[PDB]
Amino acid sequence: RFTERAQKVLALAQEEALRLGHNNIGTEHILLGLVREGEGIAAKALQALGLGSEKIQKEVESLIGRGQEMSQTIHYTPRAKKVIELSMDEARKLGHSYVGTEHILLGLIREGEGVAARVLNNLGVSLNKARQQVLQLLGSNETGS
Ligand SMILES: N=C(NCCC[C@H](N)C(=O)O)NP(=O)(O)O
Ligand SMILES: N=C(NCCC[C@H](N)C(=O)O)NP(=O)(O)O
Repeated sequence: RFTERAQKVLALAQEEALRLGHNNIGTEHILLGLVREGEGIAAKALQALGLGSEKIQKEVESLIGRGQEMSQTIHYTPRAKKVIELSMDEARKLGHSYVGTEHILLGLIREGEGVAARVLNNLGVSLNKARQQVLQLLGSNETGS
């Protein structure tokens, strides 16, 4: 149901929430996981849009701050859960049986709210346009399992 690289993104989302001392796995950690996974279609699409790993790291830490103490427990936020649910819908609508990193990215953009939306807004990203651009990239490339 998830590609191998989508599984890596979900691991890195949790990794980053712990590393930063946060008790939630939110949309901002999903975004960090997408860019830091560094190999999947989402990382390549984010990079094509001028959204690099170090920039996103700086924005999250600036907007939220660090917990100065690695967190003890971590649970997904309601919005992050909705992003993952939307990623399954996005994969379906594109004719994919497996949810890839790009479908998590499209779900995040489609949700269009939460901390990740503020990070993207700080980098001058219009979510509608980014959605259009991601879909243009997927329509230009073979991305099947
Ligand atoms: N860090 C967050 N959310 C904080 C938790 C929401 C909080 N319980 C509340 O009062 O809303 N990121 P996201 O974009 O919501 O996933
Ligand atoms: N569309 C993809 N990957 C192509 C298929 C990956 C393969 N189904 C697999 O099971 O890993 N996106 P991602 O960036 O690799 O998630």
